[PDB]
Amino acid sequence: DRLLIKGGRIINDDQSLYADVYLEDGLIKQIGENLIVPGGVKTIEANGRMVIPGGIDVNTYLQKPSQGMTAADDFFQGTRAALVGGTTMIIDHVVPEPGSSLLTSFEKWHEAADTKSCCDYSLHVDITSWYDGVREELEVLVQDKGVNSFQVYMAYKDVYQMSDSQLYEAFTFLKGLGAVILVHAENGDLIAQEQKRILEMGITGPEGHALSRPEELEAEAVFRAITIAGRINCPVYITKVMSKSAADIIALARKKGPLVFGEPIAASLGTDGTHYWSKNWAKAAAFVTSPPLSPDPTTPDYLTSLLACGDLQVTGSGHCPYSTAQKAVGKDNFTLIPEGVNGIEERMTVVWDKAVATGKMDENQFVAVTSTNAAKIFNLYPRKGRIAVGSDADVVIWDPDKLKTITAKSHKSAVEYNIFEGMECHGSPLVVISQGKIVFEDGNINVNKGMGRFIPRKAFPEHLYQRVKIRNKVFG
Amino acid sequence: DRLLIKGGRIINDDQSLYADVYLEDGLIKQIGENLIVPGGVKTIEANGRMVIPGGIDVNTYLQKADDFFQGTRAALVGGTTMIIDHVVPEPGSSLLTSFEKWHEAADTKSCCDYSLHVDITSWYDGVREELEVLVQDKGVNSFQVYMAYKDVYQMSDSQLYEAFTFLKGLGAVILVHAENGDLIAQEQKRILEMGITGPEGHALSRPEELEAEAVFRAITIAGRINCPVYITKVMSKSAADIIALARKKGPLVFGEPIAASLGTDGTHYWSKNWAKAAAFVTSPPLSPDPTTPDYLTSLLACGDLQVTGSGHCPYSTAQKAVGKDNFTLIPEGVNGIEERMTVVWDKAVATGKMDENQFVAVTSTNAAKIFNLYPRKGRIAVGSDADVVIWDPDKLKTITAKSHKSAVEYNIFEGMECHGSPLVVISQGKIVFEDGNINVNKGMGRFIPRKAFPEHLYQRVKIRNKVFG
Amino acid sequence: DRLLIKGGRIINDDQSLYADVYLEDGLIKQIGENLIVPGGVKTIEANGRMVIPGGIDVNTYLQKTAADDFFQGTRAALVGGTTMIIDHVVPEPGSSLLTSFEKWHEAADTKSCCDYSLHVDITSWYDGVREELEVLVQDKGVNSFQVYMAYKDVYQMSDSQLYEAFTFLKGLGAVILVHAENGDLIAQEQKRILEMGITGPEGHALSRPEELEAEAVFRAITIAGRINCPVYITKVMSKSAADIIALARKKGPLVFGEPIAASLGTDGTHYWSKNWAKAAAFVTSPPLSPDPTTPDYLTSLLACGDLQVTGSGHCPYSTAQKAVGKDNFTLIPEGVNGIEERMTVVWDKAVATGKMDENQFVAVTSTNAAKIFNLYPRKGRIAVGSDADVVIWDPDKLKTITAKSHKSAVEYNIFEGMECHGSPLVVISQGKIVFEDGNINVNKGMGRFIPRKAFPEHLYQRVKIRNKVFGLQGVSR
Amino acid sequence: DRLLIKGGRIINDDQSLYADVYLEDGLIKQIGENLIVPGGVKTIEANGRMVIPGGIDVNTYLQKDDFFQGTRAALVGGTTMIIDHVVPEPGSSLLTSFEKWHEAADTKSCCDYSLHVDITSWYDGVREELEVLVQDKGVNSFQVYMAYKDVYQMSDSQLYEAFTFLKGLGAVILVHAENGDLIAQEQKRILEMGITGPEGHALSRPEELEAEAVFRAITIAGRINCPVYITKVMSKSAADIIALARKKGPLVFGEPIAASLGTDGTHYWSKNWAKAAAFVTSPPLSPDPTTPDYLTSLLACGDLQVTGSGHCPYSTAQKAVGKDNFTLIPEGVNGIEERMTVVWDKAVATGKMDENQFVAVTSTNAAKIFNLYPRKGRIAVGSDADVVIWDPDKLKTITAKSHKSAVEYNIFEGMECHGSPLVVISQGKIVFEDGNINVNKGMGRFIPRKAFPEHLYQRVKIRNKVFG
Repeated sequence: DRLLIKGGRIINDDQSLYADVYLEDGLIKQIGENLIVPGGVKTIEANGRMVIPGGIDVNTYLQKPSQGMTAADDFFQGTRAALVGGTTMIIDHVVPEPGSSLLTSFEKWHEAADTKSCCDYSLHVDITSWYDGVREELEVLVQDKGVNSFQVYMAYKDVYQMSDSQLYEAFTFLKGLGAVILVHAENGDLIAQEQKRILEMGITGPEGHALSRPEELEAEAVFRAITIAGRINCPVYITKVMSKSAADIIALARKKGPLVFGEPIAASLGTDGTHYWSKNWAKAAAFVTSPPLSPDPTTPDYLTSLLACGDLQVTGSGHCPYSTAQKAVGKDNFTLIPEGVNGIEERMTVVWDKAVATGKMDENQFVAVTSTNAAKIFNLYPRKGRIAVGSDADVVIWDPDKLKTITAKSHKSAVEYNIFEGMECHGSPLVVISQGKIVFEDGNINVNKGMGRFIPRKAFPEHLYQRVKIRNKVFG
Repeated sequence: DRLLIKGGRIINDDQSLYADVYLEDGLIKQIGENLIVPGGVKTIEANGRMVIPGGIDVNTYLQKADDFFQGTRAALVGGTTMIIDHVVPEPGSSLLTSFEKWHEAADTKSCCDYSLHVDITSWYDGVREELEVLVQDKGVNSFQVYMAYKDVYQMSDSQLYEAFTFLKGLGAVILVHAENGDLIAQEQKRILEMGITGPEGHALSRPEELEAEAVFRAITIAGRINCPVYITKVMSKSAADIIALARKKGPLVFGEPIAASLGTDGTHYWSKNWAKAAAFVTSPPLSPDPTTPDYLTSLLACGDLQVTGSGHCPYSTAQKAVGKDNFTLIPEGVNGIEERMTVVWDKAVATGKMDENQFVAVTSTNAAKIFNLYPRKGRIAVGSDADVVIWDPDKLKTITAKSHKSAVEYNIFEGMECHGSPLVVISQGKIVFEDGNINVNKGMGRFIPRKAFPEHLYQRVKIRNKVFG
Repeated sequence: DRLLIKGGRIINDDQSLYADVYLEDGLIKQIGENLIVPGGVKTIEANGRMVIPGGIDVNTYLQKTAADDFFQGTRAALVGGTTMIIDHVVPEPGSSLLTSFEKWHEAADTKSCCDYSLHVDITSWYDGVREELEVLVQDKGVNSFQVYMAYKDVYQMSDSQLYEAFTFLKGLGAVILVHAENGDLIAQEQKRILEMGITGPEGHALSRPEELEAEAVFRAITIAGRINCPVYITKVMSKSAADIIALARKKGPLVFGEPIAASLGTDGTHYWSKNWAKAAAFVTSPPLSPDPTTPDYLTSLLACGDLQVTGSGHCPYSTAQKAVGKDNFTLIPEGVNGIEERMTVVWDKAVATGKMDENQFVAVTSTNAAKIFNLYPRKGRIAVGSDADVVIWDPDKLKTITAKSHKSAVEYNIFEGMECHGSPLVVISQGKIVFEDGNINVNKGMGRFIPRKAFPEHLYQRVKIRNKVFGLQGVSR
Repeated sequence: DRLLIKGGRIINDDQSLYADVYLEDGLIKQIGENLIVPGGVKTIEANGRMVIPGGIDVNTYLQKDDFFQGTRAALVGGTTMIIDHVVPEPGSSLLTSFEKWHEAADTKSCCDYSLHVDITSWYDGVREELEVLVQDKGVNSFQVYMAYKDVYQMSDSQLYEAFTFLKGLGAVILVHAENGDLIAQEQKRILEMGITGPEGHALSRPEELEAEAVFRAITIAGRINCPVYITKVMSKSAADIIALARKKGPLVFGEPIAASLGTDGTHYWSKNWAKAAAFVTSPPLSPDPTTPDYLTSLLACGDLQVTGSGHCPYSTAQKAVGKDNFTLIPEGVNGIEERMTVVWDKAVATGKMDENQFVAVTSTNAAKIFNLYPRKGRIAVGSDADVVIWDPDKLKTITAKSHKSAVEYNIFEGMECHGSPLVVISQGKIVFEDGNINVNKGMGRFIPRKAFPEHLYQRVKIRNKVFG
């Protein structure tokens, strides 16, 4: 079908233009002032509002397993939520059983997504163990399946955690495949010791989750991951930046040389972790994810500052909330609570409120950190995250003045609590368009189950590897 | 006129693609892999070489031995297809008269497109009205103020606050020459009384501390008023760090290292050869710390410094010999208009610090976004001006005073072996450099007018005005 | 007289030991466990409590008709654990320093309860100021002078005047003190804030942002590093200005910072109070930071050593004296309280939290100050031959600061309601018990002026070497 | 026996005072101007020269040249006490390696000494031996390792276990901070580039791997709330890590050694293999020649606190074992004799710090940290008679021909130092008097140290109450 957006302000990461936009066959066909349109073309009046590239959520965990349970938002309900929020593409993390085949787990995830997802999607593969025969499955995943990003774990002792030797092995190998190396960075050995100590103190409430994983343990694992990456000369991507001190580590490392990228998630940019000390156990357990929200209320603004000057580059969600019934498995033991929070619907609205409405960054920067930087990093740039002739027709009409108060009483998630409850945000989407067709307009949702396509990603993204290739020949 | 570039790797600041570039009528007309062009169309084979937008030198002092023709000629040889030259009036005289004088001399001599900075050497009565004329009528959106040169060009803190507020009202880019003029004065007296008269005394009267100080004062003023500030000629680690730290906090500060400070250091002031030492004399001075050119490049790579310039101001040995007995009398300027893109490439891309995309960003694209010239300049895209360089990353160039396109006897990058230089240069749809042959037209360059309120700078300012109040 | 403290834990900046202290004729005579002494001596049982040197407040403005005179202040200082203060002499711009110093000296010698020394504030760099500075140093015994970068066309010196003053004071071997705020920029913000329609005390904080302090501080350091002299930054009030100092200390320049009890204990959210009289009580220069995270941050820097001394900047004014600027914030008199609360606030923020130990507490309340200003080991040390200015400190004695209980006539206390975990029990000054079990036994005019010698070693030993080191020269060519 | 120093300017960490010092029975008995003394006393005129406390070298590896020639060299150098590292096999007992170290030193040492015990493996049964060492044997300092994979290296969990136990014992926890797991991989990477020379040592242990391990060591200690001590700070990048932590809270102490303060690692690239091998120590000397300057500044402002030497003497023949593989070259440099002289030259003569700070970083701070103050590191009545008369003008140029070591190469070769010891008194005996050496083998005493040094543990005690 065919569609035309008249009289808008097109925002890209590089510039802004007043021009009309014409979409046909799931692509942007023309951009200009006086356009030539063929057959049955529907017209949408933009009225001077911003025309931006639909968001790319780099970090989603829609079918994440934790404590024997699956996240409450599946691929259908998850991506339904994303679209309402202005997110037109996600990259979901595939989470294999430690020891199980990556291929088998990839097909399971692909099957579930292709039948339920409302929007285009890519997949990360989380390498949960460095087992014998893992290297051949990785090669197939890069060259045949179309996956260019793999996540390794420094936390979760004796479950997901890799040693310093194993990390070195895996960074080198993935570097050879030209993959983006994602890292969940928290010291798992110290966490294990601290959880043990806190429980034995009598502290069973969700606060103990935040006390057993203070920001220092994140700062350390982040620095350790950057050190390894700089030895090997490969790009390293830090997922779920939750702390001012981990962000400072990333910042300092970018001055020194190492190719490091940082990804705060909506949670860390929106709220803080003081809610762990809530008298309401249910509410407090809804905030539980790893790494935890910082109990320092000054973190959200500090992270947004770093996102503004370029030290943090992409935003995500880390969306994997559980239902109150699900979480209450850990009523007498915080380590038994399912880790995950919401963010997928709120991500662009939240980034906007903290970064643009406050004046820290402009609308051009907002586009980079919600979609464009993500596409450059993961090798999707011309296709996704740009309003250009030839690119996919994933567009959002954004109203910088439209008010929205985030509540669990109106959110498109299955869970009872929302970590941004009562946050009054100054800037919301009006119209969201996915794959050429309108999915959200005037508060009405028209999404199709299974309509999203899997987007394959080529190895060796130039944004990351162009500097790697040069540093290889300088080294020797 | 009609031109086609086959088999080149097109390099913008955002992505790189293998495609042909098709030029006609002063603009890029088409980009694609299999371009169907008329028979007989003049074709250039790039053969895997890089196709980058021609550089934009943001800091040039050509007008104040080498004329404006020779300057843009050397620019073009080095890959710079646009300059922004600084208008320098005597303090008290009309800005309009000095602008018109510059504009005339350039329009008849410039080989490449150009814009103009106007330096506000004095905040005299009646300067506000002239500034409105320069912005709305004359197409100038950038102005430099000085904090150095006591009793000559220097503006007090009260004056600077007034100037920044008024210039914020116009939507102008405020450039700053940041050194403490009052303290430099005291340091000049002390060094002269010590018997030091040679050019080494110019570096000791202007230590990096005094630079870092004025830079910080400049940012402080800008942060209070809520206006962007642009720091010209970043020469020192300490000043650079001030800028890198202020970016993180809030204020809208931009740094411009010049080729000189990226390529060489200031140990050459201590040479036994007076004529060699004197050639390095500029303000602010090259840091005597040899670790400076790497550090600066590192900040360019991460994003703390944004644009590169040259600070080009050619003086002959005879013209420099004026200060043979007093370093404060030595004319201030170095070379670099030609070497700029070659030096930046060698220090930042050849070493591995950054890639070819960020190279384009620091040599053209960022300057365009800042001074309101994008996407007209600094991008290879349909509709943009045909200012295109066929860059060869492996082509050897040795910088010398024998082969360079200037009448000055000494080069500050003398002996520097670079790996990556221009092969073919295209300005306004026409080939001006090819196979070592220069083919430039005297007076061919057009003046480019720049609107006020560059979106890159002022969109944040606009939002901040609503928030802070 | 003659006094013996037994069973106490003597705490100096360098170590802590269990011993008894024996005082005689205002000096410490013996320290040991089995002291052989006369058997008719007055004796105080400490019971394992801390015996620390009496504090030194390096920043007071008591002589500015006031609600509290020099006597009420020094009485309050003693009760709070402070046994010596260094007051600023504030002359008229253009007038004589010698004349104003004698006026301050006269009033102080007849009112002071405790020992005292005097800072001389150079309000103007007038023709013939150099001759009087030599006199104050060589004849009167003043080694510290404050210059102002703030207050345009009143106290402010230009960059050129500062360089001139710094070089001349270096030659004298004086401690250069600096009130660092950009005067010119404050003026511009003052005009703008008032035109906005803001007349309240909140406008004081808005016209003097923390970035304007930071700037002047960096400038002051930049000048001091070039001349090679020690610079002392009074009233460090902001995170940004404390960082400038921390950084400069690593680069070379001999810079010292002085946070006051105010900036370590409370913030400036109270400027935005509905109650005008309360908000006006907080008004001082530089202002308290609206950033509530500031007092902790500064205490951290005190504890790692980037800040060295604590003062109070005490300048007492009644609610009726403040009300001069009820319709204009710039006319409000600048001054807060803290001469009585200083050591209690510093302890509660620094030692009760675990940031520093009792030993560093001694360093930051007396010893460092003494070293800097050339009063060591006369003051700031419990050692044989040192002055008998002793305090018996109980690390667990609760004290709630209120306007009802404070030793002052002022209606408002900036530390109002703050609960503290460490107080003074016994305070001894010149060998006489001046505070015991709540009882205040002071003597008006008892306090001696202390002359301070030029060229204190703690600052100028490094200067004397760097002068000889000053390498790199013009080439012969 | 009995001794009197007149006309001298006593320099302590806190003040300087012109006064005379009287020594008797190995202690300092009187300090004053006109002292009443017995008749049979030797009088030394100081002539306005500096009278400072003898140095404390906190980092020596003499038994890993013997104990006698080292403490001789130390004495000559100004250092009147060293703290030597007891290094066991990961197949030997701490109790036995201790007594083997103790018996060797007590019969050879010229100056007073204390012992560190290096915990090379966290084995089952170690906790009992440690309780013996603290309570019965007089050791309050222990060093754990994060480098040397599968030999000395402890896992993070073992560090956690170890830091906790040691904190309960009231000890000083020393860390050798380099990442062993990454070093091993970088060794291979450099060997397969065909670099076998000593320069391969510097390249296989870049500073990033030290800074990482330091930061991880600090991070652990902050969770446990114990004081942590970083030995052999060799890099700006590690030194910054330490600097930044100090202002954030954690109780961290850093010990640059004379080598990293006085020279750099450009000498690994020397054409003469024997010389470059002589510079091989771990962590390596930084190839960055800005390092020694940077490190001395950090010593000046207070971010580094004590100076050691890491003195580990190997002859050229013993170094030759790794002529074809840098990984087999024994790690050790010299510095026990030079430590004070070098520190004076780089810190005091440059004007970064004054003589008072000089005493701090050469003795006093050490004494505070390891619980030897005010017995050591202070000229005061009752304190030990370990005095040095220091001449700030006396030239000492450093050469392998002149030094008191059987090694062929000196890492401070040809450094011209202004400022050196004139007289050196140890235990109230003159052992060095302007070139004239008179030491006695075995005269040095073992000095036991108590647990819970207040300099470190006063703040821990408080932080134990506040956190929970």
